[PDB]
Amino acid sequence: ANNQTIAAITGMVEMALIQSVCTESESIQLLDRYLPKVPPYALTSEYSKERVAYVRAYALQANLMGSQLALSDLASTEVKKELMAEKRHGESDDLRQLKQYSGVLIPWYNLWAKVILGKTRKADLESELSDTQKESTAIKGHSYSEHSLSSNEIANVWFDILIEAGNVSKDDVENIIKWSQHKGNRVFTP
Amino acid sequence: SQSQEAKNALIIAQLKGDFVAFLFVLWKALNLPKPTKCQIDMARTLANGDHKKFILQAFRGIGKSFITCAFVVWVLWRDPQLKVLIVSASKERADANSIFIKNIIDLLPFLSELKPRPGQRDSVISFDVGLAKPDHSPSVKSVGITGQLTGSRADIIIADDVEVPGNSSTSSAREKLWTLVTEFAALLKPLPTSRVIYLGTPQTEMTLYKELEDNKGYSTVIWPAQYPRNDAEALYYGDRLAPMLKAEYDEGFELLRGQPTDPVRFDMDDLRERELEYGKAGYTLQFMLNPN
Amino acid sequence: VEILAELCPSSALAIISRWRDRTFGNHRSILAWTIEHLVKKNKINALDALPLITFENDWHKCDLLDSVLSSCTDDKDKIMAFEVVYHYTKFNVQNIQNLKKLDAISTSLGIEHTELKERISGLQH
Amino acid sequence: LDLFDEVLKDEDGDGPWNEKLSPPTHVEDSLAGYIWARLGSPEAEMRWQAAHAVLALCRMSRTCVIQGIFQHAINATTLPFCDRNLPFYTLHAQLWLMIAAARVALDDGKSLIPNIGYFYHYATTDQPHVLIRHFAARTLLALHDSDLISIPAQEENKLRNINQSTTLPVEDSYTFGIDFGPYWLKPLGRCFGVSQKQLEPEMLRIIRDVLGFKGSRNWDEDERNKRRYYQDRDNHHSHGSYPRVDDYHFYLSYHAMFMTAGQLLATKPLVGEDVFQDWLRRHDISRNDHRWLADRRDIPPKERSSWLNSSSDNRDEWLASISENVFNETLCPSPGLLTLWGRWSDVCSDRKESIIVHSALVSPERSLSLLRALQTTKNVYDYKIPDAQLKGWIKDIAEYCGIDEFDPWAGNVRFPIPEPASFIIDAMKLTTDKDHRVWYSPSDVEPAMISSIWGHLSGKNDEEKSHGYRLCASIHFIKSALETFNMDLILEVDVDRYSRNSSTRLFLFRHDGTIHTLYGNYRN
Ligand SMILES: Nc1ncnc2c1ncn2[C@@H]1O[C@H](COP(=O)(O)OP(=O)(O)OP(=O)(O)O)[C@@H](O)[C@H]1O
Ligand SMILES: [Mg+2]
Repeated sequence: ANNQTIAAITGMVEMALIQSVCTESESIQLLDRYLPKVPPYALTSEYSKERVAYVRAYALQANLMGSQLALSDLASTEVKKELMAEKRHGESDDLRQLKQYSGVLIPWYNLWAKVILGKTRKADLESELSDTQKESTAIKGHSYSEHSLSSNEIANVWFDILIEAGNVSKDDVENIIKWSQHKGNRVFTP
Repeated sequence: SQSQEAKNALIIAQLKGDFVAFLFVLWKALNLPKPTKCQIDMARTLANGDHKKFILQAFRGIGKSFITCAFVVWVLWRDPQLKVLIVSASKERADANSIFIKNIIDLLPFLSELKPRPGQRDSVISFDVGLAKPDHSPSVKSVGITGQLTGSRADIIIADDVEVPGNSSTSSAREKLWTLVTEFAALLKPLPTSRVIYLGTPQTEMTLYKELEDNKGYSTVIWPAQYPRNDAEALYYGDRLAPMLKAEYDEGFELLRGQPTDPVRFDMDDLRERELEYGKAGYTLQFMLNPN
Repeated sequence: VEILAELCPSSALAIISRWRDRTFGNHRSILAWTIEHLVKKNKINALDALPLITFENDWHKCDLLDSVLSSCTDDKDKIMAFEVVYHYTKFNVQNIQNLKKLDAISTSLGIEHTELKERISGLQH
Repeated sequence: LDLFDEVLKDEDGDGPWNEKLSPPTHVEDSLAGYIWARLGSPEAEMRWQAAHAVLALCRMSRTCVIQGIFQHAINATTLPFCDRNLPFYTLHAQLWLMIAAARVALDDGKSLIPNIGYFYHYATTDQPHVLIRHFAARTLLALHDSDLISIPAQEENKLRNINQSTTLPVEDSYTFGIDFGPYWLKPLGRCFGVSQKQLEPEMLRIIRDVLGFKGSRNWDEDERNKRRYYQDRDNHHSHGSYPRVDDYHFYLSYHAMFMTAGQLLATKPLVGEDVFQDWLRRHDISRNDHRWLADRRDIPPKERSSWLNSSSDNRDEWLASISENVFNETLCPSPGLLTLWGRWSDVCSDRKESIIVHSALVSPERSLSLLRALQTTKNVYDYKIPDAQLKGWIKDIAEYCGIDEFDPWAGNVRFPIPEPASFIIDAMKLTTDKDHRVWYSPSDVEPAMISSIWGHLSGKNDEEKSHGYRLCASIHFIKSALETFNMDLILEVDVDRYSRNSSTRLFLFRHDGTIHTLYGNYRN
């Protein structure tokens, strides 16, 4: 567990992109060499160390190919067949796990990747953000536990989006501080 | 002269042809206000003979017992030879149900014909209607879940909210109750017209109303207290929600959000104090029927 | 628990009573430890301590009964003590070494429980 | 000990030292205070254990501890034996103290004499609480009947009629919920033709002014609920059932209802020959002879040999291969004795057996037809051998239960266990003890019949274990009964088996000492 290869490769690719050292074909070849084709286990365990790296890597590979990442891309065979059914009242627990622990992050990392590639910029950021905060919450459902990790994750990706966009201001960060005050919006000390 | 006789004949045919008119007549006789929309839908759904293995779920206080009593008295008013079994949680409830049945029989004019003939066995536990022949099994039997189930065969079985905190708090209690519920089916007679009905409200994370559906093949319908409160709560039931509620909520889905389904009896401020009596988990369990 | 009980009895009985309101230590058998240690150090009478076995704990009932038999000379009291211990021991399972001790004490008192004979013979294997 | 002063906060322990925490001087006062604080516990089983402790003390000469308990009861002391931050249930402690005293007074009540002035304070009609009056009067009359005291005749006549409806010639947000109102207040008001909305204003007065609570109805007004001491819905209830654990709102409403009821006897005539007693006995102990259910429990009977020896067999075949042998054990527990009625289960780690027995009387010639008639059937659940010509003989166990159903020492037993119908007891001149355990003839030394019942009260997340009830009789008695009723005996047994992770027969007994079946005959 905690095989660090995906995080190091992703960091190398991000650094190469931001300095314009490489072409996108080289990046596609390199990511294609390393991303698994069958989805790996960590996407449905909330305490597996690897999960965020895979979510970031798949989102970046999807946006490099001009797509946008969707839940059906990360899904295994059984839950893909479930997502091709219609007359269902039921919903499997190993589907609700993938929605709860991975699904809420898909709207955010798409915007992050779009800002990284220069496809979305400062002049129209807020309309995306206010939309994205809605689009996540509709997926979110009942967080009956106070021990959810997801708020701590969302704060990090939000701050990274601001810092990467450029020309930040004090009020922008104060918005994150204000969002942290509601119940369940827990942010940890590191 | 003749006009009133024609009126009497038409009315006495019509009441045997329409459950909802019978409810209106009975509730005028009881000096109660007019039945609400959800009550009409519940009675109409109950009256349809095509549901053979059927469960109805509704929030607390809606009217289940009165509807059940009016149903069984109307059923024997239309066919006095039927065998009906009523199962309840405890002795007190069974006695209350049987007494209320006798009160309905004596209250209305024409139902007085159903009074029993000498050789009555007019007991509080079981009794015959007068038009029934002398026979082994009684017309109506009322019993608690721990009582004497053995010794008869039934055509119609009604369960009146058997699962209770007083009888499901321990592993032994749940196992015993599970055996008793999964043993009723041998009592039913094998004619094509026989049917069984459950009415109740879930009390715990495990509920037998879900076990009968997931394995034994029953079919269930749900009436929540208010229209769905968010999108993910709405996504919990699409086949299960009552057709009127789903038919409305497909269209006005933004304005209907969280609105009370029966404002004639239960306004928002009367539902709020329930959410002050109990935590949000309890309110969601008993009024939204969504166990977390 | 033993040192606190030994240092001042009247204070200990109040303190362990407030602990049970706070649910501090409800998974242990505090009352049995306190009462038996106070009996051993001769600070409380055994006939006062014997009726407390109606509270369900890990009691050593034969030691309490032996402390009663060794202390009081009245023929009434030991008969009553045997009756109380036997009744509140009757309904849950025991090993033979307890039943034979109770039988011996019954022979010393002058009573012959055929019930006890049968219930000990049924386990003699 | 002062090294800790830099880390000790408030809300560590009881807080800083204050003189109100000082213990009593003598040890026996502290022991009495422990028992007094356990009588007031919010969990019912602890209250029954403390009641048994008081009953055990009173059967000895333990004067000092008993006098300490009554002194605590008089002064209504709370704090040195209770937490400073949690509310204390005084009236529960006093009610269970009355319940204990009323049982002490039946057998040998002399220990209650030096504190007699306690009970005289409550057995008067200017005390509005119904149940405490009831049990105080029951204690005083029981001491009067034993010739330990003497009561003047008009005072006796007042005590014996304490809850008679003598007066025949005559805004707040607190709400009573979805279950307490309709199932607890409405049957009380139905005795006087009054709806519960008409009787809420007296209840609110009693809560706000006498009991002294002045908050709101919210679920987090109870400290034990806020700190999450209750668990797995022990405090939930419905349809008139009692809870296992009493939370604060239930305590307040429970005592306010009995204080409300006392005012209506003083102001308003009742509607029908007495309806009030049939309401009140819903809230009383289970037995009419004032004994407890704990007196009825017996130890389990000796095991059937087929069970011990068949325990080693492999399981799948054992669920399907019931031998005939077991039925010979079911009819005859022991030589000279036969099982007349019974229904029980026997449990091990992997298997369980269930056994049912029935008996009835049938006309001597017609019995030979009925033996063939009963066995030639499609089914055995669609007909029943009856109970109190084919004629019933035994009356079956009662279903109703009282508030001592939560006593741990009574193993969930029920008192009227089966017995012969009245005409058998009359015609055969039988006599019995105070708990109907053993029955005797007017002519023989050996017992006619013996009845017994056994079991346990199940805790949470725990296994089931063996329980049941049985009635048995000697062969000489049933022979004499058959020769004087002039009848033949038909009886039937079921045996059934289940797994943990039916075989049915009938026998006909005739007075020349023979047992007959469809397939063969058997003799002693
Ligand atoms: N439309 C109505 N208007 C006014 N009162 C009504 C109406 N319908 C029923 N009631 C009364 O309200 C109560 C509702 O009936 P009831 O208590 O039997 O309901 P329930 O569904 O069985 O309850 P619960 O879930 O509490 O067991 C009855 O006392 C009835 O008389
Ligand atoms: Mg009801």
